[PDB]
Amino acid sequence: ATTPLCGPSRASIL
Amino acid sequence: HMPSFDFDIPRRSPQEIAKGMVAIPGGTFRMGGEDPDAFPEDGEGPVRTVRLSPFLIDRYAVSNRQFAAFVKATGYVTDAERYGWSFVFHAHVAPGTPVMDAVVPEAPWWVAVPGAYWKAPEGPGSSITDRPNHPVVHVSWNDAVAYATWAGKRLPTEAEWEMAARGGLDQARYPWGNELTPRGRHRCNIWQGTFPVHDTGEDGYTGTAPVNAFAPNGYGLYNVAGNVWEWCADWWSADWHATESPATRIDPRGPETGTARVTKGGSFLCHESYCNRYRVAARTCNTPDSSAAHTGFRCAADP
Ligand SMILES: *[C@@H](O)c1ccccc1N
Ligand SMILES: [Ca+2]
Ligand SMILES: [Ca+2]
Ligand SMILES: [Cu+]
Repeated sequence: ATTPLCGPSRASIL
Repeated sequence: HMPSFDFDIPRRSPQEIAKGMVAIPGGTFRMGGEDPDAFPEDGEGPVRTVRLSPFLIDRYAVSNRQFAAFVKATGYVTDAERYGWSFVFHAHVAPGTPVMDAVVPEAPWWVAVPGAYWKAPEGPGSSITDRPNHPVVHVSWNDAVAYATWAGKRLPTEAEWEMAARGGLDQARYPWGNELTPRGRHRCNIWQGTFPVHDTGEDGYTGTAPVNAFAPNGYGLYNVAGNVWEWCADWWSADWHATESPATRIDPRGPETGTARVTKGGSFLCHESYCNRYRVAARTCNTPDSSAAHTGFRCAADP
């Protein structure tokens, strides 16, 4: 639905 | 980049540095991709001719055994250890393992696992005793630069990575050519089946494989496609390389600033139905202190 995510970032969970 | 280290850089000879590396001669290649299904926001294009100076690049991603030697020699503490957690794929977390409730937006298959790090890749209770020659994972970009510098090396630029990964083929889809499984043979470790529910392991592996698995490409590099994402030196952007200039076409280093660093090659989790990023032109990024069970690196060096 949005661009697929392959690289999970530490910032993304905040 | 100007890193800071708490270990001295040891002396090493050219012959020691070059062991396990292949010499890529100076020359040109066609970098980038124009696949119509590429996510336009990854900036796979344009296709362009890039000239590179000669360089050395590792045949194998850095292994657990090699990273362990670095840590033994230096006392290095990885970013995942400082933070106290790293990302593990949901199917690999043993039931009962303490997990954080953190959610990666749009990617609920990632679990933030306290105590997951390079030596315990699935969290407390896991080990690498049976994975000495697997790629090291849960290493951030900072950790990779630290290893590379200790080893007398550096990370490849994206263009160096891609020239080496293409292995002497002009604008092929994969390192070995245009078919994913030519002659019905698996050539890389990615996902088969229904992502993220069930990996059939048709290619032999439902996690990382040894760094020497599968045939190499035409330059002798192994697992440039699949297995683990590989950190490169460049800051990420989708469009810096769309400019035609010496800076973007001769030994290009990427933009001078950014927030995330480039990763190449895809991993054991990639699948066509989701992220078809094991194509050699594909690219993504992650922030430099981030780490995950499907991300490692290989080194390059100046001869
Ligand atoms: C959304 O756009 C989406 C979701 C899963 C896989 C592919 C794509 N394009
Ligand atoms: Ca696989
Ligand atoms: Ca790879
Ligand atoms: Cu992917």
